[PDB]
Amino acid sequence: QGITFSKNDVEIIARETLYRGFFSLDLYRFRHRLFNGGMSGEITREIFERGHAAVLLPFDPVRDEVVLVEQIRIAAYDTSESPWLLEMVAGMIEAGETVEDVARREALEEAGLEVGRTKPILSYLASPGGTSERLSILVGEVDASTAKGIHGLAEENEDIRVHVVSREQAYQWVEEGKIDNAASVIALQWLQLHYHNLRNEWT
Amino acid sequence: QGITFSKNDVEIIARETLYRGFFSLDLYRFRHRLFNGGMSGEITREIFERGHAAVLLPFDPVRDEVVLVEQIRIAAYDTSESPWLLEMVAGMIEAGETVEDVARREALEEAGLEVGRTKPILSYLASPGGTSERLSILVGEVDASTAKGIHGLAEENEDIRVHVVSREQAYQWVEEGKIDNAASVIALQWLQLHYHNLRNEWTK
Ligand SMILES: Nc1ncnc2c1ncn2[C@@H]1O[C@H](COP(=O)(O)OP(=O)(O)OC[C@H]2O[C@H](O)[C@H](O)[C@@H]2O)[C@@H](O)[C@H]1O
Ligand SMILES: Nc1ncnc2c1ncn2[C@@H]1O[C@H](COP(=O)(O)OP(=O)(O)OC[C@H]2O[C@H](O)[C@H](O)[C@@H]2O)[C@@H](O)[C@H]1O
Ligand SMILES: [Mg+2]
Ligand SMILES: [Mg+2]
Ligand SMILES: [Mg+2]
Ligand SMILES: [Mg+2]
Repeated sequence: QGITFSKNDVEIIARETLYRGFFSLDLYRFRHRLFNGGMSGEITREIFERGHAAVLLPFDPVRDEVVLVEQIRIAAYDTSESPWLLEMVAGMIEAGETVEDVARREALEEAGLEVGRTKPILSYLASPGGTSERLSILVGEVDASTAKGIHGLAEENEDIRVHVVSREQAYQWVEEGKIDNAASVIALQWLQLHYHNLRNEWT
Repeated sequence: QGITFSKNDVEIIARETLYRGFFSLDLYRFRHRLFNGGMSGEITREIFERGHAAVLLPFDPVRDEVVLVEQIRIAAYDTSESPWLLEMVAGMIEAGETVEDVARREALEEAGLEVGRTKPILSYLASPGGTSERLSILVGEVDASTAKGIHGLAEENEDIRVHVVSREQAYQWVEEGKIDNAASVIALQWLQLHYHNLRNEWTK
């Protein structure tokens, strides 16, 4: 039957900026209905506010190939063998921009790729106990033979290497833990569940 | 093939805690190798530090059912129709605890569930451009006929309702966007790809 309560059932009293820099950390102060029939007291939660993202799975349906991008993610350092990760094309959505416009711009800047047809995959909350970030994933039709080399915007300290693999190879890398960031895991699991119909639609 | 550079190829010059409360915001300052050769200059990144988590997908292989937990996640408010989400059992890992230890404890606290066997699913970085958080997912064998009621630790303002649905319904809710938090999407997509073998393994 689904969830129990709606926005009618919670009041955000205030939000307090705990840190303001490139990103923000806010204290949300709120009350909400309880499953037992009552109202909570005032609850506070620290929430990391960093905007929202567009993610592109670049899929070549003729060749059954996936384009990955490699770059350092320093936050991965403490729990990973290397901070260089294999990821999906992705970037932050600015005010007034569409998910698909960001995906196309990032595909060109990060992988030198033009994108043909697109379809939505899924839009997800990265970690909603502590961050508001939502990421909207699209699959985009590409010619993987045009995906190669070193990209990224140097002026933003963005250094990116393109890798092309077969779809099955990419999914094996997920199973083995060689690809282990949420956006790429979600996109490539979706692709494993939908590739037959998608290849038929696009060929 | 695979990735190009290792930990030897980056120098973390310093870290600085910019805010500390329940969680922390750290500034990492570092230099790293470039693909075309040479080292970068000094780069700084703001990183949300909140520790790491264990996640449990409660699956009943006899009934082909999943147990979901519902609770408010106020951070979902601004981009969702409701901040109450349908999710996996999950909790933070404290020092010296294993993923499995935490998953089993949270299954009891959050859903009243005893867990039989467990198997690893995947361990993932939630959003590694801006947070260090890693979540390690297990699938856990449960009797979904025992899953009911309101749970959570009230001392922590944790109010949780249990829901039981078919695997197929849970997956359709992923496809429809009714379940849209990363841990649940990853776990339920994994289940959709592996359930036939898993049910055979656990009903022998
Ligand atoms: N943002 C916060 N600010 C302050 N206190 C908090 C916060 N989050 C939790 N607490 C306190 O800590 C207690 C337990 O936190 P719980 O509410 O069970 O969140 P989890 O443990 O399932 O989060 C685990 C994962 O799933 C989620 O998606 C997260 O994003 C993680 O990825 C609460 O009772 C609070 O008092
Ligand atoms: N933590 C940071 N601190 C400071 N500056 C930053 C930080 N992160 C990025 N910049 C600056 O912002 C610029 C690019 O940041 P964006 O638009 O987010 O690119 P992306 O791919 O990183 O984020 C998209 C998500 O896609 C994937 O799914 C991951 O989850 C990613 O987070 C860089 O020039 C940096 O200088
Ligand atoms: Mg990017
Ligand atoms: Mg970019
Ligand atoms: Mg929890
Ligand atoms: Mg808990």
